[PDB]
Amino acid sequence: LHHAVIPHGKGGRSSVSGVVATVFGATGFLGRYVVNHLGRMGSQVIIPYRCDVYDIMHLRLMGDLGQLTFLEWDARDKDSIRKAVQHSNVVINLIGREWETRNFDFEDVFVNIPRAIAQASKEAGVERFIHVSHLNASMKSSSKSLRSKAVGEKEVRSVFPEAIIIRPSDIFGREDRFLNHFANYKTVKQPVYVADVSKGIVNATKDPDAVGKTFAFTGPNRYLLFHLVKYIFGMTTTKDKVERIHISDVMPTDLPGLEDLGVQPTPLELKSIEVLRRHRTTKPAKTVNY
Amino acid sequence: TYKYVNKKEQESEVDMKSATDNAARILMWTELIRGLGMTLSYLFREPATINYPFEKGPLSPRFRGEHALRRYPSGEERCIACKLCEAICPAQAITIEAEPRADGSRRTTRYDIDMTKCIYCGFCQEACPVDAIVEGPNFEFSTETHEELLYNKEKLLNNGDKWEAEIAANIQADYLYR
Amino acid sequence: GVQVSPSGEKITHTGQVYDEKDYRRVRFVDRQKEVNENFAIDLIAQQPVNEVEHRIIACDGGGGALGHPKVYINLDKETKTGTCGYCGLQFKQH
Amino acid sequence: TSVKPIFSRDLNEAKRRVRELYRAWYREVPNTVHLMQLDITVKQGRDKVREMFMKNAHVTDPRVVDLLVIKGKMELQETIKVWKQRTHVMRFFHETETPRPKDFLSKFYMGHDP
Amino acid sequence: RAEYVVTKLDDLINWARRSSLWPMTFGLACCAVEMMHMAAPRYDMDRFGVVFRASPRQADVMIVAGTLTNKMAPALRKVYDQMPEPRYVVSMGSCANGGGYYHYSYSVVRGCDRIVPVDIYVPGCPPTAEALLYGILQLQRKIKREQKLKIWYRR
Amino acid sequence: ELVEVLKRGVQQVTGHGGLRGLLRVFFRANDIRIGTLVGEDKYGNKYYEDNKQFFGRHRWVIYTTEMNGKNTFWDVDGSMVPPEWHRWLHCMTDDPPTTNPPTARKFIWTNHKFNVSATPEQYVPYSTTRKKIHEWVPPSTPY
Amino acid sequence: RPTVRPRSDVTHKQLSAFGEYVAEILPKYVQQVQVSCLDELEICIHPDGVIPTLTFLRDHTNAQFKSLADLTAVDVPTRQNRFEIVYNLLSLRFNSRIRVKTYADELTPIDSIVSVHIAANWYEREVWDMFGVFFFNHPDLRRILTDYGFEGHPFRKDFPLTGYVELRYDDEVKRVVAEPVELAQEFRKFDLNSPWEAFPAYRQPP
Ligand SMILES: CCCCCCCCCCCCCCCCCC(=O)OC[C@H](COP(=O)(O)OCCN)OC(=O)CCCCCCCCCCCCCCCCC
Ligand SMILES: NC(=O)C1=CN([C@@H]2O[C@H](COP(=O)(O)OP(=O)(O)OC[C@H]3O[C@@H](n4cnc5c(N)ncnc54)[C@H](OP(=O)(O)O)[C@@H]3O)[C@@H](O)[C@H]2O)C=CC1
Ligand code: SF4
Ligand code: SF4
Ligand code: SF4
Ligand SMILES: [Zn+2]
Repeated sequence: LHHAVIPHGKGGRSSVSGVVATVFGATGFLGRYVVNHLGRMGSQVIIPYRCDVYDIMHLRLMGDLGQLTFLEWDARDKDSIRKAVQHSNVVINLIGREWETRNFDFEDVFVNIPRAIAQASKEAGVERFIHVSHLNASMKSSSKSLRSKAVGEKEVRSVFPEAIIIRPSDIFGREDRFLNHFANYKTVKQPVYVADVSKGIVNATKDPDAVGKTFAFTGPNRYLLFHLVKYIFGMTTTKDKVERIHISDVMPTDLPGLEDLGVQPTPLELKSIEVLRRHRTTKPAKTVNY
Repeated sequence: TYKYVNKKEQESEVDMKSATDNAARILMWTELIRGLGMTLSYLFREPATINYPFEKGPLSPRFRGEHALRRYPSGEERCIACKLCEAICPAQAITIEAEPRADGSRRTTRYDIDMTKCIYCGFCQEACPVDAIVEGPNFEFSTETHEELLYNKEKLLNNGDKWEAEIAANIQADYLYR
Repeated sequence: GVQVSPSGEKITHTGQVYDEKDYRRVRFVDRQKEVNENFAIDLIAQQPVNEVEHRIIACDGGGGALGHPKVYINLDKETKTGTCGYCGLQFKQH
Repeated sequence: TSVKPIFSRDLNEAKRRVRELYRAWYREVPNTVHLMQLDITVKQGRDKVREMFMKNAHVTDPRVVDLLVIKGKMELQETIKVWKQRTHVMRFFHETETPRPKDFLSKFYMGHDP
Repeated sequence: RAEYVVTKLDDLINWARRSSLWPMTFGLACCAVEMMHMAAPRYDMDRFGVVFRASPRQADVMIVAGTLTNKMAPALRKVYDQMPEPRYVVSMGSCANGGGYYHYSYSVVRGCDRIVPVDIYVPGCPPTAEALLYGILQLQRKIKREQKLKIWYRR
Repeated sequence: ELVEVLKRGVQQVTGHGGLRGLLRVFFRANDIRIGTLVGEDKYGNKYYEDNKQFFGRHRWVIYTTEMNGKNTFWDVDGSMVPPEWHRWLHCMTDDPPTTNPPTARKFIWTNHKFNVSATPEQYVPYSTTRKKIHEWVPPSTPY
Repeated sequence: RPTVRPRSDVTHKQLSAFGEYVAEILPKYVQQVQVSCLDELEICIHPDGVIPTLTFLRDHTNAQFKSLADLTAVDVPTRQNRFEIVYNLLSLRFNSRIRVKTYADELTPIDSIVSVHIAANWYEREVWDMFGVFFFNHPDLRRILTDYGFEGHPFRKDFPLTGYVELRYDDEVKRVVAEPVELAQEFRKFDLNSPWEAFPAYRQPP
C-alpha cells in the first residue's frame, strides 16, 4: 500500500477512496454512471477518449478537482494503452457496439482490443480487471455479437485469470437503446438498471470476494416481450439488433448475482415513468416465469 | 439650497400663438426630429473602438493583475516565509509552508495561491516587507481547466523571471507613493 | 540544477518527486511538470564575499527601499563570514 | 419555571394544531407529484410526512411545538404555491448518498466514525 | 483524398460557429458591468460577430458572470439544458471559478463547474473587458481546433 | 478638401508592400493605417506609432507569422507581446526599449512563451512539500 | 488636535435631556437609557413596550421620529435573553437619530410593528430567517434570503460559517442534489486576540 491510496475521508466528492481506475468506454451510456459512482466518493479516474473534446464535457463535473484525467488514444495504436493502464489499480472495460462499422468488426471490438487491454494491465502490474458482457453470451447464438462476447471472455481469462466478468441483461435508462428503440415507432425478458449495474461494478472495484468470478445482473421480475412493448406503448434498423431482441433471457443457475455485491434490483415499473415521459405528446405488467 | 424640477414659475398663456406652437409640436413631430439629428451627428463622428489584439487599452504602473514571486539581483529569492500575506489575504487564498534550507536560511518549501479565491486586492504586496510578491500587470492568462489557476512556488517564480523587466520598472515608478 | 530521478522526473528546488510507485504521476502524462531551473541556493553561492574595514556593517539589499530592512551584522569572528538573513550576502572584516 | 406562552396553553391544543397541519399536508401531497413530475409514489410521500412528524415526537414544550407548526406551515406555503421545485422537494429523500452504517464494525473498518 | 475536403468542411463549419457566437449573458453580479463595458465602443463585442445579448433559446455561448448561489443554481442548470447544442460556457470571475471571496459561505456554489461544464475560465475580481475578450477569442480558437467530421469519418 | 482625403487614402493603400502586403495587413489586422516604426522585437513583431490618432489607437503592433513553432498567420494573441513592449503598448510609458532599455539580469527569460492553456507544454499543479510521515518497513528475512 | 476627533457637548446635553424626557414619560417599558461618547442615544426597553414607544416617538410632536432607518438583531449567547433587537430611527424635523433596543430569546417572540412602520414587513422576515426570532401579527413571515428548504438560522453564533450542506449536479438523477459538506481546504482559524490589555477604561473587575 502507498499512502497516496489510503482511503481518507467520509465518502464524498472531496474525499479519497484509494481507487485509481482506468476506464475504457466512458463516452457511452453506462460509463456515464460508472464514472459518477467512482468520482462522487473520491476516486482517481483515467478516461481515454477517441471522440472530440465536446462529447466528453458531461464528465468534467461529476468528479472533484483533479481526480479526472482525460487523455486520448486509438484502439489500433498500442503504446496509447500503457499510458492509461499504468498508474492504476483497477481497469474497467465497457466497450461495445450494437452494429459493425468499416474499421471495427465485432471480432476486433469484443476479442482483440480487450485482450490487449488486459495484456497491458498485467504488464503494468495492476491488481483488478473488470470486463462486461451480455447475459446471453454463448457461441450458439443467432447474433455473432454474443459469439464474440463469449469468445472474448475466454481470450481475456487466458491473460488475466483473476479477472471479473459481469453479464447483465438488456439495460434500461435514459439515452438507452432499448426502451427508446421500442418506442421510436415465446420471448421473456428480465432487464436491469444502469444504476444497479454501476453500483455493482463500483462495489466489485473494492470487494475482495469478486476476483476470478462471473456475475449475472438481472432485474427482479420477468416479462413477455409483447406485454412489455404494450406497457411501453401504454405509458407513452439493424439485423443483429433485432436478433438480440428476439432472444429470451436465461435464468442463470446459482451464478453469483447482483445481491452478492450488495446491490438491490430496482424494478423497471418505477423508472419507466421517468424514462418515457419524453416520448409523449395505466396498470403494471403481469410478471411471469415461462 | 434646493431647486425645482418639473415646476413652472407661473401659469402660461393660452394665446393662439402658443396653442398653435404646441399643436405644431404635436402634429409635425418636432421634438423627435431632434433626436434623429443627434443620432445622425453621432453617425458622422469617429468611434471610440480599437483593434484589441493590435491596439490595447491604456493602464497605469499600479495595475493589479497576475502574480509573481521576485528575486534579488544576485538571483536569490526574496520570500523569507513571514506569512503576512497569508494572514492579510481576505479570501484565505495563500497557503505557505516553510523550513530551514540546507544553507541555513528562512525560505519556503510551499507557496500556493488560488486564483479562484484571489479578489486581486494587493494587500499581499502591501504587506510583504521585502517586495517579493507583487500583483503584476498581466491580465491575459485565461485557461480551459480549473486546475491551471491553482498556482505554486514554481509557477509564480517563472512568472517573476518572465515579467521582471516590467515589474521592476513599474515599481521604480510608483514606490515613491507608497 | 534539475537532475532527473529514476522514474524520469525532474527534481525541484525542494526535493519533491512522486515516488516511482505513485499514482499521482498521471497528471503529467501527455503534459509536463513545471519546474524552475534557476536555484537560488546556487546563484547566491556564485556570488563573492564582500570585504569591509569595519567590524559592523549594515545591509539593505540595494536601493534604500526596493531592498529590505537595514540590518547590522558583526564581523568579529574571522573564522567564518557574516551572512544576511534577508539577502544571503556574506561579509568579512579583512 | 413559569413562562410566557406562544399560540397555545397546553400540549393538547398544540397537538390539535399539529393534527390540522397534518390534515393539510396529507391532503395536498399528491398535487405536488402531479404538478411537478416527481418519480416517487404518494405512499412514499406520505410515509415521509409521517417520518418527519414523528422525528419531533419527544417534544413536550407547547412553544417548541408551536414554532415547528409555524415552520411546517411556511414549508406548506412554499410547496402549494410553486416556489419550491423538484429539487427542493427531493432534498428530503437523499437519493444520492449512502448513510453512516449503524454498525460499530461498519464504522471502525472504514473510518474513525464514533 | 476525402480527407482534404473533410478537413475543409470542418474548417468552414467551425468558421461559422466561431464567427457567429451568440451569448446568453447570465449576469448575476459585479462581473457583468465589465461585460457591458466590453459591449461598449472601446471593445465592441458586436465587432467580432458576438451579439450584445440574445435570447437563451437561440444562443450558442453562455457567460456566467458573478456569484452563483444555491437558490440560483437550478435556474442556471435549466437554462443550460434549454440551450441548443452545440453550446459552450465561459466562467467570468473568481465567484464563478471557485467561489472567490465567498468560497467559505453556506449559500454559494464553489464553482459553476459543479452545476455545468465549463470551457474557458477567466480570472479576476473583476477581470477587465480586455481579459474577457481574450477569453472569448480563446474560445474561438478552441472551436477552430475541432475535428468532428474527421472523427466521424475515421470511426 | 475631399481630394486631399482621397490622396491620404491612396497613400494609406500603397504605403505597404504592394498588393501582397496590403492584403496581408488588411486581412490579419483589419486596418491599413500608416505609422512610424519605433522598433522590432526578437520574435519578428513590429510596433507602430502615430500621435495624431486618439488615445488607444496611437500605438499598435503587427504580430509575427511564427512564434516558437506555431503558425500565427491567423491565430494571434495579446500574450505574444513580451514585457518590455507590453509596458509601452498598454501606455504605462512614453519611452520604448530602444531608448529606455531594461535591466540586463540573468534568470530573466530570453525566450518568451505565450499562453499554453491547452498545449502539451502547459501547467499541471502539484505539492512541493516532501512526505511528512515516514512509515515502518520491516526486514526481508523472517525471525 | 489634528489626529483626534472633535468633541461637541451640546449634542450630549440635548440627548441626555431627551433621554430623561422619554424615560419619565414612559417609566414603564423603559430601562437603561444611555448616551455615548460619540453622541448617540440608546434607550433599552421591555418587549411589551415596542409599539407604545415607537408610536410615541413617531407621533409625539417633540419627537417626530418618522423614518425607520433600520431594524436589526444581535446574538450574544452568554445571556439568557440572547437576541438583542435594535431599531434605528430618524427624525427630519430635528435632524436627529435614536436607537431603541429590546431583548428576546428562542420561544419568546416580539410584537410586530408593521402597523407603525411598514418598512419592517421585510426586516422582520429577515430577522426570522437569519436569527430565528418570531414576530406576532405579521401578515407574511417566511424565508426571504435563504433557500426554500434551508433548515437553520445562519447568522447566529453557533451556526458554522460554511454550513451543514452543499449542492452539486448529479447526472444520474439530473438535478442539483444536496449533500454533506466536504471541503478541499478547511477554513483556517487565526487566533489573533492579544494577551495585553488595550483599553483600561473597559477593564472588568475580577
Ligand atoms: C387645405 C387646408 C386643409 C387641408 C387638410 C389637411 C391640413 C393638414 C392637417 C395636419 C396633418 C397633421 C399630420 C398628420 C399626422 C398627425 C398625427 C399625430 O399628430 O399623432 C399624434 C401623436 C401624439 O399624440 P399625443 O400623445 O396626444 O401628444 C402628446 C400630448 N402632449 O403622435 C405620435 O404618437 C406619432 C408617433 C411617431 C413615432 C415615430 C416617429 C418617426 C418619425 C420618422 C420621420 C417620418 C417622416 C415622414 C416620412 C415620410 C415617408 C415618405
Ligand atoms: N445495454 C445492453 O443492452 C447491454 C450492454 N452491455 C455492455 O454495456 C457496455 C456499454 O453499453 P453502452 O454504454 O450502450 O455502450 P455505448 O455504445 O453507450 O458507448 C460505449 C463506448 O464504446 C466505445 N467504443 C465502441 N466501439 C469503439 C471502437 N471501435 N473504438 C473505440 N471506442 C469504441 C465508444 O466510445 P465513443 O463514444 O468515444 O466512440 C462508447 O463510448 C457494452 O460493452 C456492452 O457489451 C452488456 C449487456 C447488455
Ligand atoms: S491580491 Fe489576492 S492573493 Fe493578494 S492579498 Fe489580495 S486576495 Fe490575497
Ligand atoms: S509577506 Fe512576502 S516575505 Fe512574507 S511570506 Fe508573504 S511573500 Fe514571503
Ligand atoms: S469575482 Fe469579484 S467582481 Fe466578479 S462577481 Fe465576484 S465579487 Fe464581483
Ligand atoms: Zn541583506
